[PDB]
Amino acid sequence: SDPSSINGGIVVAMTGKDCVAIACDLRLGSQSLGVSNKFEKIFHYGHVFLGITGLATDVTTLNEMFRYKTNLYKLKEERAIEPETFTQLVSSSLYERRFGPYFVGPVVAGINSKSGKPFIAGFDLIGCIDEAKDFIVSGTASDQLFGMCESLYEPNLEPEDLFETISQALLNAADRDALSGWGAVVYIIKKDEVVKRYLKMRQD
Amino acid sequence: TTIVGVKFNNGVVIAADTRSTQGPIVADKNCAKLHRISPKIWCAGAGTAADTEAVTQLIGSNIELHSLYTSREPRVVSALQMLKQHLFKYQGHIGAYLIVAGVDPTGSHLFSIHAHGSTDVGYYLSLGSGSLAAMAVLESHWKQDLTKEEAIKLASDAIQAGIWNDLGSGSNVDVCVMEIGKDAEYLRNYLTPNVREEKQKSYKFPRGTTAVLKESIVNICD
Amino acid sequence: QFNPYGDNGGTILGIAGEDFAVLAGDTRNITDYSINSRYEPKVFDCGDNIVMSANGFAADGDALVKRFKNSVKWYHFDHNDKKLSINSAARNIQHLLYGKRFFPYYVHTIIAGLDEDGKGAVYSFDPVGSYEREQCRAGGAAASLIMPFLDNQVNFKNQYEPGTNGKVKKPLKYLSVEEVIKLVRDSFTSATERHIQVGDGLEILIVTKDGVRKEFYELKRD
Amino acid sequence: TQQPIVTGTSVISMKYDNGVIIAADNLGSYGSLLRFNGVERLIPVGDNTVVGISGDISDMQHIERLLKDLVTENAYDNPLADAEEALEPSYIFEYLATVMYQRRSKMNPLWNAIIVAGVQSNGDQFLRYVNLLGVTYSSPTLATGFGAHMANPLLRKVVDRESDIPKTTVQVAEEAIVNAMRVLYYRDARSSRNFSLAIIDKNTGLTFKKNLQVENMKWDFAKD
Amino acid sequence: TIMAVEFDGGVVMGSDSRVSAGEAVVNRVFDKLSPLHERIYCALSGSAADTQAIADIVQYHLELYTSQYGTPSTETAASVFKELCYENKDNLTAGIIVAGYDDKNKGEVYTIPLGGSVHKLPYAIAGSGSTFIYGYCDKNFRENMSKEETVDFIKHSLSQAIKWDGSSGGVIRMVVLTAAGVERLIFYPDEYEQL
Amino acid sequence: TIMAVEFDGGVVMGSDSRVSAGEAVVNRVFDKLSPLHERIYCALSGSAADTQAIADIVQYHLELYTSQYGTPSTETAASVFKELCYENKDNLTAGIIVAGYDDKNKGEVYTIPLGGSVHKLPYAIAGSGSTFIYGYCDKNFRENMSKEETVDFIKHSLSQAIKWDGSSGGVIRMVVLTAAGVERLIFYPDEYEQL
Amino acid sequence: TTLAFRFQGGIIVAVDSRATAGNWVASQTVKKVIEINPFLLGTMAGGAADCQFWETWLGSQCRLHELREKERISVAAASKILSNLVYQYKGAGLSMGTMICGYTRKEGPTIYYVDSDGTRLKGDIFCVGSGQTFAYGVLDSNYKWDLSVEDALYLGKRSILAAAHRDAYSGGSVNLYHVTEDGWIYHGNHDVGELFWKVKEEEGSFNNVIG
Amino acid sequence: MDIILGIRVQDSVILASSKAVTRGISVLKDSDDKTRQLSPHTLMSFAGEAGDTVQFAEYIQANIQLYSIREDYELSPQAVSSFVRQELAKSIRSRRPYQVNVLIGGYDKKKNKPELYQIDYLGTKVELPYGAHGYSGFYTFSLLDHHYRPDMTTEEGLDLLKLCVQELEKRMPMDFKGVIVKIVDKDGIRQVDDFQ
Amino acid sequence: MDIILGIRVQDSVILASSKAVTRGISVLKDSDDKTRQLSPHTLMSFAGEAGDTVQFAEYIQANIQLYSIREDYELSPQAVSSFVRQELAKSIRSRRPYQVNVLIGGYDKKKNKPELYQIDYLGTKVELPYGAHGYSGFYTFSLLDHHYRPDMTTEEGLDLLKLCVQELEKRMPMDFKGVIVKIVDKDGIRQVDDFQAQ
Ligand SMILES: *C(=O)[C@H]1NC[C@@](C)(O)[C@](O)([C@H](CC2CCCCC2)NC(=O)[C@H](Cc2ccc(OC)cc2)NC(=O)[C@H](CCO)NC(=O)CN2CCOCC2)O[C@@H]1C
Ligand SMILES: *C(=O)[C@H]1NC[C@@](C)(O)[C@](O)([C@H](CC2CCCCC2)NC(=O)[C@H](Cc2ccc(OC)cc2)NC(=O)[C@H](CCO)NC(=O)CN2CCOCC2)O[C@@H]1C
Ligand SMILES: *C(=O)[C@H]1NC[C@@](C)(O)[C@](O)([C@H](CC2CCCCC2)NC(=O)[C@H](Cc2ccc(OC)cc2)NC(=O)[C@H](CCO)NC(=O)CN2CCOCC2)O[C@@H]1C
Ligand SMILES: [Mg+2]
Ligand SMILES: [Mg+2]
Ligand SMILES: [Mg+2]
Ligand SMILES: [Mg+2]
Ligand SMILES: [Mg+2]
Repeated sequence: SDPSSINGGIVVAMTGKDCVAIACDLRLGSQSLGVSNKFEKIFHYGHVFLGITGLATDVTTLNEMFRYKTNLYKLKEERAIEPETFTQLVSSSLYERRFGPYFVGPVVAGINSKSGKPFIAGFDLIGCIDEAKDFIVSGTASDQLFGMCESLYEPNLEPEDLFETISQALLNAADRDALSGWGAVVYIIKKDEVVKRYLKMRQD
Repeated sequence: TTIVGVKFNNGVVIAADTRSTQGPIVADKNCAKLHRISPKIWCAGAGTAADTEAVTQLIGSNIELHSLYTSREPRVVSALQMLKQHLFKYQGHIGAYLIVAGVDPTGSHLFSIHAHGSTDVGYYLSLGSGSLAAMAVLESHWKQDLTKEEAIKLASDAIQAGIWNDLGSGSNVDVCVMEIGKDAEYLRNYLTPNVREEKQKSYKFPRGTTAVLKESIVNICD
Repeated sequence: QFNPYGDNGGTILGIAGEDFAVLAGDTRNITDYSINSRYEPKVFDCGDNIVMSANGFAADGDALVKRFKNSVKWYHFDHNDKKLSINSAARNIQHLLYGKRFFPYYVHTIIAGLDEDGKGAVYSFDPVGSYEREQCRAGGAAASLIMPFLDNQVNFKNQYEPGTNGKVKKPLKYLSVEEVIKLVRDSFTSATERHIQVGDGLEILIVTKDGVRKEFYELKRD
Repeated sequence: TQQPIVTGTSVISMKYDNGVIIAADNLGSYGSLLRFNGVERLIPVGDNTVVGISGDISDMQHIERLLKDLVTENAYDNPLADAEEALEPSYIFEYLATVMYQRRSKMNPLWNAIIVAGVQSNGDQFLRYVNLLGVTYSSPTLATGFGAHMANPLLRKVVDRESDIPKTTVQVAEEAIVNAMRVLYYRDARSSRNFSLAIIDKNTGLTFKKNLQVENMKWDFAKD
Repeated sequence: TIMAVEFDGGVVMGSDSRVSAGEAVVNRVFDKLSPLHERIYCALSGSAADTQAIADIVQYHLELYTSQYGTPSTETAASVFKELCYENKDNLTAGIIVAGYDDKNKGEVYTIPLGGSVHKLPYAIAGSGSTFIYGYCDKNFRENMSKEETVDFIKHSLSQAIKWDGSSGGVIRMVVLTAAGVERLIFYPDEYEQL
Repeated sequence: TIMAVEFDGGVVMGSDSRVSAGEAVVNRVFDKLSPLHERIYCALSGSAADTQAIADIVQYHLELYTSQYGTPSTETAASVFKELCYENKDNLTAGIIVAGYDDKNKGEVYTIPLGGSVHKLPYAIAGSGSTFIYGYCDKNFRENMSKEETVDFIKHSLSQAIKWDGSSGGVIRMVVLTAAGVERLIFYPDEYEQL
Repeated sequence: TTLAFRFQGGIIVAVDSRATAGNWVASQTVKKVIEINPFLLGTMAGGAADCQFWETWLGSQCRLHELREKERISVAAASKILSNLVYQYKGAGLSMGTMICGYTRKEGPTIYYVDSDGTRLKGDIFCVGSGQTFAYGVLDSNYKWDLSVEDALYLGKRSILAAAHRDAYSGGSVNLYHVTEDGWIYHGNHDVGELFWKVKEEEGSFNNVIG
Repeated sequence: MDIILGIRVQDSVILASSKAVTRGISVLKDSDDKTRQLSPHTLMSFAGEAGDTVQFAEYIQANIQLYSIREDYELSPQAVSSFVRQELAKSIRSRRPYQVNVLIGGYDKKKNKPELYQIDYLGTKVELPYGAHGYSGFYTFSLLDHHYRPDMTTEEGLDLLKLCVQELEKRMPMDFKGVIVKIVDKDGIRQVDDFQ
Repeated sequence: MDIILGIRVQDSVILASSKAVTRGISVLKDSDDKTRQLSPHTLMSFAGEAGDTVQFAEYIQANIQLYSIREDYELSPQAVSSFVRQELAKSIRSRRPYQVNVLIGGYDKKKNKPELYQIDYLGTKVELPYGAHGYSGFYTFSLLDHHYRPDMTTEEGLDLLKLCVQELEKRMPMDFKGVIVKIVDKDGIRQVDDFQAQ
């Protein structure tokens, strides 16, 4: 029935002091049956990061589609796409399939290379933009993530701290969702460098 | 959502709450529902949020093109006719509900559009889950020959009826004032009566609290 | 067709101390998007130092709490003023609920008190009388928002000792009554922000060996 | 399981410093047809309670008969039927709340929303709601049907919380109620201009006001 | 609730002012009498969306008719409404009365119910509230009334339809079509309820 | 189409004579006015089975009442109908007007619509044809009319309901309840159609 | 996910500890074994209330048999009370899959699968619940009659862990029981949280996960 | 459903596929090859709706063969799986989707490594050490989560299959008439004729 | 459905009954005996709905065992079949019918002749030389129509089943885990313990 509930999966992005963070679980399932413990939901095009949750065939298709669009962008503009711009591309790309949509909940994170301002956004499957300063949540444990982020999150966290906060928000929300978990990965994004960490978590 | 239009003697004001919801969940505690079709023609919507945003930008882009083509200021009845004919084509499958207010060379205007392509006109309008609460305030306090200060007060108090009595609406009040003389003025967070109280405790974790399997630097450059 | 059930919203939260327990709920009662009451209490002192909340369809909630209070009165009559132990309460509620297995009470019910060893206790029940004792539990509209926070901050799940390579889990060192109330107030300020059916008031009933004390706190009213 | 046929719209109510006010229009609708224009939906029980009923009018007339019987029954072997052992609002409410909840539980509800407004023998204001599901609540303002949506917002500006009840006079509260009734006539398609109002004050007792009309309507702005 | 009546002078068109979304009144003061030409008007009943969309197209067709062939007959205006309503009957919920005045034929009233059919009538009632005034209107209409008689016949008629129908209410607007031209008339509750 | 009207000398009851099964007329000269006592009549609208079963039970209840307690009040007759229609509302499709004359309270008219509610009224209209005559009846009813005016008011009212409603037709039967007793009047199409 | 198998050394009983409400995880700390008497175990899978209430009611009926006949109830007769009860509620929507596992001198070590359809089966090997297939997979490919208590305990634990891992609707922890001549012995609660990593290292299995 | 397994060991990919073709109440054939060679070092097994299953397999086969002749070059297993996923991903949003699930086992001559791709009819692609389609998975995944090692020989990998095929003969309700087994390694594709 | 076969030869009735019990996606047991002894010379095999199957079998058994003690005498196979048919024919018009099909094989010690009755869940009874329930009959009836003879020995009877079971192992989609075979003759009921490769 519900395309957003077949495979499972979650993404969350948070902003900090001069930094953003994005995380996902690694589960790919077919209802009750877990199938892969290695299905990453976060991808990047230059210094703009996109996580996607939902029907895994659309997670795969959309990534291949944004890589295509961002490659043509870079050849014509002679520069990498910026988070604010990519967000508008994702938004319009989804609304284009309005009466036949991709069954996904995308999340953009990155640092504007010019201004240095941290940026995150999220979308519904037909491309409504949810632009918040604090955090963005998506997937089969979005209820749990909302409650974990609301409680745990304080503004202007240094990257080292922000890493503990997002990691704890994901792990605890995933453990209360049947269709999420099976490992997690977390990207910590600063102007200059990006660290990617795999978390130890409950394998049930 | 709660949105209101109020006509005053020299123009028109619109106002909206700042709560966005995914079912029973508050997604954005402070999102701007107040959009511009053109400099002096503003918009506020309810219903499918992707549809209201998408339909606003399309008619906004066509209105710009039409403006340049005729070397004339955009008129409100144009944004009205275009929204109307577009929504009607799609038989209400585009879940867009809008109040449009604005000033142009012909005077000041206040209209509303529903998903099926019905239009309304009046001196005071409202729309959304907060529609009935706002309309009760408007029906009680509206008079003919409102000043600017009185119309902001009335439109602002209509949004509060929504914020307080409607679960679908809350947070702060956005207002745009369009007076026939001057530039349209947009007052983001005109009222902020729902500030979160300082938490009882800091939830900053002692460093190293989380268990990490594998680490690596990612390559962003070439 | 007549539908014999409704959803009146609200949320509850039980937490067990070493020699105390708290049951807390919001005081807001809703239908669809309308507020019915900002202060309609939902947690109850049933006597013998037991506190109870039956959150969900408020009519099935009121019927159940009523029938339990009457179970307590008749236990006194039939067993020479003997005190109804919390474990014995729980099992009695199982029978209350399961008696309506093919037309159930649409409630998620929690009870708090002290066991016969003087330790804090929390029992929670599904709508047809499945039950279990626990350290903490949130029920109702915002259960999915709070329970993860309780796992993390009450039972210290996914937390480890800094610089032990995620091999030594954080020890279960147990919470003072002041610290538990802090977590309850944050749990509700959070739920109130993110769930449209939660706000207005927080009522906490605290059970020690010296009896049942009540605290009340405002919550945001949007 | 039934479907309501001849139906009555919003009952609105609020409490003020010394008593409670309740009102309800005088209409019995039959779908879209505004059929019956003589219908009282405020039922006074003794001199310290009024019950306001919305929904199915036949089920209303049943609840009318139940309340007259309750007055009769209470007089039996009760030399204090007009003193210490007179009927209370809390007594009358708890009976109706019992009956509503039994009828929903037998899948044969009384298709009604009821507000019971009164003053208790100790002077306390009583206001409480029950409907066809047996759902009950109190609030310093209550309303059924359309009035939950339009009246409550307006009456809540006068009394937001409990602390405001001693600050609100009969004048201020009655004025708020008559204003709300006008708004409901403007925006509720199943409403009437003709309404009844009842005040239960702990000093002046029960005032029951029949044949009221919504006046001072703004329509003039129409012509343009 | 909407009607048109054919009198000596010319023709009168009346309506209530109510737009509703179920039992909620969206607008209590809406004008449902729109001009197709200088002395041709339509009265709209049914879906708001469907009636507005059709009214705009008829208007466009009569503006183009006028540019090329001059003043269109009332019959011609009715004919375009019929054409739209008939050919799009599966998608449209609209009931339309067309009333117009020219100097040869004088006053004329056409009605276009759900079918897409056309009926030329001495007077025409339509909309939810009309069901209640069939007896009153049959009994009180005669041929060759004056402007004042016709304004009274409509005033009383819609008064009744508003009182009984919950889908009807607000102000009675009328439009009078004569050799003189167009006269707009409005009647508020405090006048028409006490009839 | 059925109605009762409260006038000076007592009360009057009228009805069409049509029994239909879909669009087929089964009987065009039925009598829908049934006596319950000497001066208390009912007018039946709805299911032929449901109305006839109810009328027979009420008749029995009043014959037994009379045997024990002498003449029942019209209010009493109405209460028996109400009780049956309210308690059996899940299985009944009956709309009943009850009209009685005693020497204490003179003429009274009660109406019991589908739910089972009771409404005492100066006049009541009911049945399919009634929708078409709300406007007419409301503009034309006065209190304290004569026998000749009230027969005229009811003759005209039902005349219009037969014209407009395809579920009504035939003769108009009336029953006049006064001190003097019971008078049965019939009006044929050839008299009432040309009004 | 619950299992019970018979071998040389008596009976092994192993159960997960997860309660669900669809895709919501309700608990990870649930008992799925009823200790009926020192020689009788009942396992619970299906509707939480249905299992708990009627396996508690079986406990009462078994005690009533001891008072009446001055004799410990047979596994056959215990399974058949629950079986006959359930059969009266057939079509009404009860949902329970249960193993009645016990020792009597007369019968020796005995296992009865009983389900809410009415089905009552004696056997050496059962696995019951949403996770059954995952458990059968490991159990059926390692089972011998001649396993040591230590090895049989491990296989039972390892077969619940297996299903805890793959089945989205199983997990929390493994409860272990051993049933002998001397009754049941409880072999502890094992949090899948720490068990998985200890097993993956020590066994060199679960190669599909990065650790 | 039909049985579709595969397992990647050190130096090869092994595909096991059930031989039964059943229509209603009768097994029509007990010797059915649910596999097509895509190129000399890439093999695709398939199961699902009746006609769709072969029609999709042959259409992919044609296309990969065409590419081979055009570029006189063998596409990597990664490239072929990517081609197949995209075809299915198109198919799901077409008028009548192909209802077919596939495993792609290939030996990459460039990287000198075996690769096993599991792809469902929605175009859901994932690379696995072992994979399965339909009810098989429920038994075989936890089995191989126990008995699989990454450095296993082709011989240890056949044993590991015998263990999967016995479990399914024991516990699965369908008589699937055994399996045909194929090995994809550096020397190409061969059939184990002696699995019976 | 499960496999319920019966065949009457010269001096015996042979019932053959599938050993598989399957809920959903898992074969729970592979050694199920889908038969109850009703009397020393009357045997009843059964297949149908999960619960009803054994509940019905054990109920009939108890009633026949009761009759036996009360009259100290064994009912004819004809009498037992008529009792069972009537019980089902009541069940079919009850609130929740027993969905159970049965074969009754018995040896009538008065007539010195074997008898095979096939009875469906409606109470449809018939005497047959050979019988089947569920999909099995779609194969076996035409097979036995060819290879059956009324004067066959019990030994021939068993080869005629081995031919029916092979045909079913070939062409049916279910794994039914082979059959348990019982002979009813002048000497009572015995189980052919070596049918796994006879
Ligand atoms: C006299 O008989 C009056 N009775 C009142 C009324 C309301 O029925 C109406 O027909 C009035 C007609 C005017 C014409 C001029 C433009 C304004 C409307 N109609 C409405 O108010 C109309 C009701 C209606 C809706 C739908 C359908 O069939 C689909 C029939 C009637 N209201 C609307 O359409 C509102 C407009 C809000 O701006 N919206 C909806 O109803 C919402 N959707 C409608 C489609 O279904 C999905 C919801 O006046 C006559 C003369
Ligand atoms: C004025 O408003 C008149 N309207 C006309 C009419 C004919 O509908 C009717 O209501 C008339 C009432 C009198 C009552 C005294 C007995 C004679 C009739 N009703 C009928 O004639 C009635 C129509 C009807 C049928 C069913 C229902 O609801 C179920 C409502 C109305 N006719 C019948 O019942 C015929 C009688 C044949 O002898 N039977 C059927 O139609 C059979 N149907 C039974 C119900 O199930 C479907 C089959 O007079 C009022 C005053
Ligand atoms: C292994 O296979 C385990 N798989 C996990 C699980 C949860 O599915 C379950 O079957 C488990 C059985 C245990 C749970 C712990 C207490 C002892 C029994 N079942 C549940 O946890 C059960 C799921 C379930 C719900 C509904 C139905 O059909 C009605 C079947 C199964 N959960 C519940 O019953 C929840 C309890 C917590 O909320 N409550 C409800 O579902 C409430 N509704 C129940 C139906 O009636 C309406 C109310 O364990 C196996 C062994
Ligand atoms: Mg999880
Ligand atoms: Mg809130
Ligand atoms: Mg009206
Ligand atoms: Mg799991
Ligand atoms: Mg897949």
